[PDB]
Amino acid sequence: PHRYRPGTVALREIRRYQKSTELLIRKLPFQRLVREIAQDFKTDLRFQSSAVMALQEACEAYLVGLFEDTNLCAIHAKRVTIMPKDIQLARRIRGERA
Amino acid sequence: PHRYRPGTVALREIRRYQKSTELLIRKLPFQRLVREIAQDFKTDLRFQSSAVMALQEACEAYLVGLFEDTNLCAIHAKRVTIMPKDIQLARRIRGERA
Amino acid sequence: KRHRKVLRDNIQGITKPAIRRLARRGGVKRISGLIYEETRGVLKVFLENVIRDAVTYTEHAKRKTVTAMDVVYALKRQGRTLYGFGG
Amino acid sequence: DNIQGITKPAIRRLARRGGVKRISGLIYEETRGVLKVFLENVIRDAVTYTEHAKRKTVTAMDVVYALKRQGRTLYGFGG
Amino acid sequence: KRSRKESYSIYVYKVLKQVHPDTGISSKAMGIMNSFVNDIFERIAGEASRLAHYNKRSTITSREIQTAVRLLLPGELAKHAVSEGTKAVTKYTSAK
Amino acid sequence: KRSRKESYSIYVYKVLKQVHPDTGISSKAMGIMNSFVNDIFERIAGEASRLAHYNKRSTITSREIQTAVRLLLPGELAKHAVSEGTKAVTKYTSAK
DNA sequence: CGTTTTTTTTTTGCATGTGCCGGTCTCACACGTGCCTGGAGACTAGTAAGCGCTTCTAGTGGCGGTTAAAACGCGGTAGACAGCG
DNA sequence: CCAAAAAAAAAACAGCATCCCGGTGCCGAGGCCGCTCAATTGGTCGTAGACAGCTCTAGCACCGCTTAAACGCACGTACGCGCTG
Repeated sequence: PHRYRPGTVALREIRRYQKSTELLIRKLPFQRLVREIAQDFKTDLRFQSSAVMALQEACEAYLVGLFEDTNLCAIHAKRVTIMPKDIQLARRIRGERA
Repeated sequence: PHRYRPGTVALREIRRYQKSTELLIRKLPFQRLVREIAQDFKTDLRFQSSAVMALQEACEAYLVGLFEDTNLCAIHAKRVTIMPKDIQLARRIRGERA
Repeated sequence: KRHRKVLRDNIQGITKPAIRRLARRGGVKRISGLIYEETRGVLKVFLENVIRDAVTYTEHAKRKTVTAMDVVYALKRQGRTLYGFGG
Repeated sequence: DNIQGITKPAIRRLARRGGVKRISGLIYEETRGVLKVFLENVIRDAVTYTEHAKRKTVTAMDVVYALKRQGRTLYGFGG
Repeated sequence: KRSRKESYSIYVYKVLKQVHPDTGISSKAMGIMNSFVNDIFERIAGEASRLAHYNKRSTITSREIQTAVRLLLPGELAKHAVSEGTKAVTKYTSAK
Repeated sequence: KRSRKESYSIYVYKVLKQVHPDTGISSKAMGIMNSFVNDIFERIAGEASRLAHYNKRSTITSREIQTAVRLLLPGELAKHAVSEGTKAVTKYTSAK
């Protein structure tokens, strides 16, 4: 059978998704996750469909930006594999992390 | 014939200098480097010695802060010697440079 | 009053292949395991911090419905300003 | 020409408060180009406040607004 | 003669004469405490403003201050503040 | 009927036909270009407000709108933004 | 098996920093005056928003089906990581 | 020279997926219309800020002396760095 080398399909996926702009979280789980969290402050809140799309645009971008910052810290420890220690770092410099 | 081991004095200078609050750049060589650059935007300018002081405070404090992150980026690389690529990285993530 | 729905734990709804696609866009070639629940940690703190602020906006406006526009006054307040939902 | 005045032993002392033990000699160079870039940004804007007041003496209060502009708020001089 | 520069120094001396009343304060610190007051002043009045301005209002009340103090101050700092503000207002109106 | 939502998108269509005639736009994109102007307005107007406030002045003139537009925009957008801003002022003061 | 080892604990001597006793000096906190302008007060005036009523947007929830995405396991490539010079 | 051999490489064939095509469909762009309200015109009135004048604060210049700091060099240690399993 046919078999690409580890990394090969990882490259094509990068190129494939960097190219596009469409959301890569499933909008339902997200909504439930947004609702679930929304409750903690006050229960029984209604959300415009733009409001849950507003958050899902904000979050997906922030994280794609975090994975850029994170991928450098990893290459900067001479590695290719991103890790916890990289997202912790990125956030620390960023000052999101005390 | 007494000598200290490459590092055990740096650590004494660290210990010491954090503990204190005095301006670690000499006041004239700075006050000139304030004037020198300032003449590039407009010539014939004066400065309230307080507003010189203001710039030293903010510039020393800035670099103090940057060295901390650059220190963190160099530890992250299995190092204790900081390098230029550890400044370059901590600014890139800080969003100061591209 | 009250009606159908009380909370749940949708945290695990962030499929591994979802976080993987974010990182693939974020230029990442290889991803540790410890990654996917690390991200679930941060993403959760993000929304808590946005939605706290957005909920604070709705409560000022004495609505019970959170708008698109409540999210935006918060997201901006949290220095992450968004273009494409008004304001 | 006056750039250096920020001495190699001066940078050393900053980094030691920055929690640094061992420093590449390549860094003393790097630090100057950074510090220059910071004062440019801050000065430029700080004069822009002076030239809009129409003074020729730059004031503590001109730097304070320009740092506060750059995200860098400075408690201690006016405010 | 001079300018006529308004600080907060007399008010910070009394809040010092109310918490650690033995310990005095250097003038460099007093300009810092001064700069501190004016910053959160500017932040709250700034957020309070934009709340009113997003809700089509021509007045900032107790209620827009509060909602700034909520967003701005984190966890337990906000709480004690909201209460000291609420108490301050209730204790004011009820006094005379 | 529905009550009014004032937007900058009629001017953005014209300015689009100015710069690229036969190029169109999407609703979303037009929503973005909307946000863009608001942000900027709020930025520029905001810095200018400070400039009045800082120099003990009541009225914002185009000199404050200039001193602002320098501080905020980068070098080569600032130059050009300062250009178009002086041009529109000299053509209005003459044309009037 | 009891020989070379490193080399891991042990005094060993050593140097700074931290005082805690002294002691002297200076200028900046601290507080006092005198006057001036910024907050107090009482009255007026106008409309912001609080309140009650209505409109009807749009936000919810449930179905049922299609099939795209989630999941899980196996296998081996390759990258992390330690060791060492 | 003529072996390795192993390593390192080149390309040859074979296979998989993405790119760009016309053929198809619909809905959102784009425009036109008719109407409401917000921008304009005109006039009035009150003061913001410009201007001239003067006061005098504080910023600039220089100077000579007393070290505190910068510089400089030297020696070797510990750490950066590659290579490998």
